Amino acid sequence: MAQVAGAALSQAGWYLSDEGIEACTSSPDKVNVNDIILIALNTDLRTIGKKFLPSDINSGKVEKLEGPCVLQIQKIRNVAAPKDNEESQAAPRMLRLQMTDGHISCTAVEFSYMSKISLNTPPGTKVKLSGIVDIKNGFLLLNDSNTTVLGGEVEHLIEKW
Amino acid sequence: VMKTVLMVAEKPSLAQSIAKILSRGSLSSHKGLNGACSVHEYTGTFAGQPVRFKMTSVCGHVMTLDFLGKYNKWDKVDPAELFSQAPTEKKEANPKLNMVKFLQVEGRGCDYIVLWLDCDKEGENICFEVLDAVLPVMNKAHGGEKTVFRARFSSITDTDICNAMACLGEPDHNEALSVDARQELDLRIGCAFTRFQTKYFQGKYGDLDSSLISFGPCQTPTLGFCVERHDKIQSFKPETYWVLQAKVNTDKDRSLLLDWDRVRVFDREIAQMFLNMTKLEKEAQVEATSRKEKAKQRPLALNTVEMLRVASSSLGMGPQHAMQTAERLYTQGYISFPRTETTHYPENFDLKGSLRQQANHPYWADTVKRLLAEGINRPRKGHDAGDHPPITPMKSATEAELGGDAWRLYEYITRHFIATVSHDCKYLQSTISFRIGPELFTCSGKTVLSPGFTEVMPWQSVPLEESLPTCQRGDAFPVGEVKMLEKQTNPPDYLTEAELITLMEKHGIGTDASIPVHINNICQRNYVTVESGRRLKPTNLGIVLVHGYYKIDAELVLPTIRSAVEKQLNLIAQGKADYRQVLGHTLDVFKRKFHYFVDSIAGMDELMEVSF
RNA sequence: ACUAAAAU
Ligand SMILES: [Mn+2]
Ligand SMILES: [Mn+2]
Repeated sequence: MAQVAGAALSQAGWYLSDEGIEACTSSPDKVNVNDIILIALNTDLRTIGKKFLPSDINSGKVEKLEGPCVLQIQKIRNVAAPKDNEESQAAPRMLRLQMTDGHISCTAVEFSYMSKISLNTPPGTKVKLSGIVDIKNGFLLLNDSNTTVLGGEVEHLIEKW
Repeated sequence: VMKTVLMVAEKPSLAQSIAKILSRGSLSSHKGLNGACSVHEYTGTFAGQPVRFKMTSVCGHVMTLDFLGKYNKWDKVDPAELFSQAPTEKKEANPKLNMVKFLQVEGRGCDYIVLWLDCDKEGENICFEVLDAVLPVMNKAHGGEKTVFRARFSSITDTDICNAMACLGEPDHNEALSVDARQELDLRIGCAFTRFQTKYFQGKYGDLDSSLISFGPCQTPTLGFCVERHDKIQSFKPETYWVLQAKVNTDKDRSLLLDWDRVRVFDREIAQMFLNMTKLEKEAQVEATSRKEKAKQRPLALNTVEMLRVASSSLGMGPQHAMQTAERLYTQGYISFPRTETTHYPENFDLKGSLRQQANHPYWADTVKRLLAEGINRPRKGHDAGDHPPITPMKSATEAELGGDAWRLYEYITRHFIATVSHDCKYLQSTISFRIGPELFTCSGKTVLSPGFTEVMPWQSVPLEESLPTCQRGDAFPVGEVKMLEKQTNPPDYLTEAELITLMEKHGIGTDASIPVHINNICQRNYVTVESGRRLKPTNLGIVLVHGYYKIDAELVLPTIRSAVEKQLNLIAQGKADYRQVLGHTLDVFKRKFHYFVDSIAGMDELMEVSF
C-alpha cells in the first residue's frame, strides 16, 4: 500500500514524500491513486511534496531537466508588457512563470504561444513537464509540447486590486 | 389680387441663394430695416395659384434666454434660488438688429409662411421663434387650409432646392421644446454655480480678485480632460525594457536592420539570455517572403471638427482663430459653410465643376488636369447628418489675394477637396522573416506604385526607403552584430488641441459651433495655457477646481453626464416624455447637487489653501 | 458679469 503507491506517484510524475503521500487523503480500503491525485491538485505542494529539482537550477550550471515532473505555479507576469497595462497588443504575449516543487523556486519562459496558461490562471495551478526541458541561463523554456496544465485550486484569495 | 408667401432663412447668403434658385434668375432685391438682412421678391406659384414670394433672413437666434428682473444682479440674490424661483424670459439677441420688428413689418399681409431654416434642433427653435413673431401679424387663415410650411433640405443645389420646395412639411414642436429645455438647464446650472464660486473665491483669496471662476456643463469636462492628462503625466513611473536588434548584410554594401518579433522584453535576465542565445551565430536564414499589395485610403469630406484638428496640428492655428478665418473666407465667397457636420457629399453635387475652377493654379494644375482627363474617382461614402454640405472650395484664389492664414486654410481645404476625389495610394509592403539561431526577426518596407492623392497632400506620403533585397526562402545571409538596446518608457505629454477636440466629439461635449468657443473659454479663464505644439497645460486653478470637484461630487466633471442629459432631452424631442417633467426632474437633481456642493465646499477650500 | 448655442 506504500511502496506500490509511491511507484504509482513516480510513474504519474509526482515525487512527493511519504509523509506528504499519507497526508493526501488515503482512507484505508477506499482509494489508491485517483482521489489522492484529485486532492493533490487542490493542496499546497509546499506543504505536501518533496524536492526533486537539482540543487542550483538558478545558478546556471544545470543545462537540461529530465523526467516528467509536476510543479506549482506561484506567480505569472507578462514580461512583454508594462506593469500598468499588463495586457497589451504592442508585443506578443510572453509570460515569466515562477514555479516551485515545494522547496526550490525556478523561473520558466514561454517561447511559443501557450493557450493553456494565461494571466487569469489562478496561482497554485499545477503544470506537468514532459520530456527533456531546456534551461538556458536560469530559465526553463516552455512550449506546448512539454507543458500540460492539470488545473487545481489551492484555496488562494484574489491577491489583486 | 394674388397673395404673398413669406420665406425665412437662417443666413442672408442662404436666403439669397435659395431665392435665386427658386426665381430662375428673376429676383428683385431690397434692404430691410436692420441693414443686414435683405428682402428678395419674385412672382410664382405656390398652391395652384399665382402668388408673390418674399424671401428674407434671420441672423441666427432671434431671442436669448435670461433672467427677468432683479435676479440678473449678483449682489442682490442667492444663487440657490436661481434654480426653481427665478423666472426666465427670452429677451433678444443683438438688439441693434430689430429682428422682431423686421419680421412684423415684412409679414404684415403674408398669407403663407415657409420656414427655409436649418434642419437641426437650433433650426427648429428659430422656426418657432419666427412663427411666434410673424403669426400674430399674418392674415387670418379662413377654413382648414394650412398656413405654415417647412422645407427640408441639405444642399444648395438647384434640383435639390426645387424638389425640397415641391415636398413641404410641418415644423416639429417637440424639438423646439427640447432646445428650450436644454437652454433653461444650461443657463440655470451654469449661472448658479459660477455666481456661487465667483462670490466665494473672490471673498477669501486676493489672487483671484478679478478672476471669474466659471462652471458649465461643457467647459468643466473640457478642463477635466486636461487635468486627467496632467494627472497621468505626474503619476507615471518609467519602466526599463530591452530590445534586441540584429544587423545583417546581403549585397556586401547594404546593411539591413532587423526588428525583433518578441519586442519589449521587460526583464534584464531574460533579455541577456536571448542575447547570449543569438549573438554566437554568424548565419541567418530566410523563412517568409511576403509581398502583399495594399492601398492607403483617401480622406473623407472635410467637416469642421477635422478642419479644426488639422489647423491646430499642422497649420498652427487655435480653434477660434481657425473658425474666424473660415468665417471670413465664407463671407468673402471662397469657402462653403465652415460649421458643417457632414462627411458625405450630396448625391447631386458639381464636383467636376469645383475641380475645373481650380484648373489654373500652379500648385496643382497638372494634378487637376490629369484627374479631369482620366475621370474623377467617386468620393468615399460617409455620414449624412442633414446639417450642411461639407466644406468645399467655391472660387479660385492665390497668395496675392488672401495672404497668410486665410491662404493657408484655403490651400488645405482645396487640397483636401482634390484628394477626396483622387485615387487611393497603392503601396506594396514587403516583409522578410529571418531566423537567427532559435530566435526570429522581421524586416518590413514599403514601395509606392500609384501616389494617387499623395500627389495633392504631400505629407500623407509613404516614406521613400530602399526596396528590400530579393531573397527567397532558404537563402543564407551573414549577420554582422546582434546587440541589446536598453530603452525607457516615455511619459505621455499634455493634451493637444486636436486630441481634445477628438475627445469632445467622442463624448458629445460641445457641438460643431461650440468647440472653439469652449476651448477659448477655458484658455481665457486661466484654467489652461497653450504651450509649444498646441499643448494644453493645466494651471493650478484648473488642477484645484477639478480635484476638488472629484473630492466633492465627481459627477459634475464626468463626461458621460452631458450625454445622459442629452438622452433625456431626446426623450421629449421624440415625444416619449414631457417637457415640464424632464425639466423639473433634472433641475431638482442638480439643485440637490448644488446644495451638497455648497455644504461641502471645505474640500476645495483646503485644496486651494496650499497653492492659491 | 454668468451658462450654451445659432448667426456675420
Ligand atoms: Mn444652423
Ligand atoms: Mn451642428
